Amino acid sequence: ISIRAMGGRYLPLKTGEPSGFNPFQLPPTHANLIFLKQFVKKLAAAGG
Amino acid sequence: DFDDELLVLSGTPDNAEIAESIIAEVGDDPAVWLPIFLDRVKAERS
Repeated sequence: ISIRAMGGRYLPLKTGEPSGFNPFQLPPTHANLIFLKQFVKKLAAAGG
Repeated sequence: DFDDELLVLSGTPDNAEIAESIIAEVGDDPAVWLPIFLDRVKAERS
């Protein structure tokens, strides 16, 4: 309620509804590639 | 700043797994490949 009152985006993340943000359109610079490689290496956890 | 030697001395499997890559590409001599290892460190540091 407050964050809406201060006139900014508030994302009400909840289960069952689409996330709304994803890294698909990330910039392709080598540092950003480093980050995205790190993320997918961290997202992978179901792989023991 | 001593960080240029901290990221060398400090233990990090992540940093080591790219140090190994850069040594594999150029394994001439530690006196020689040290500047380029620091270069790739500066390349990942952002």
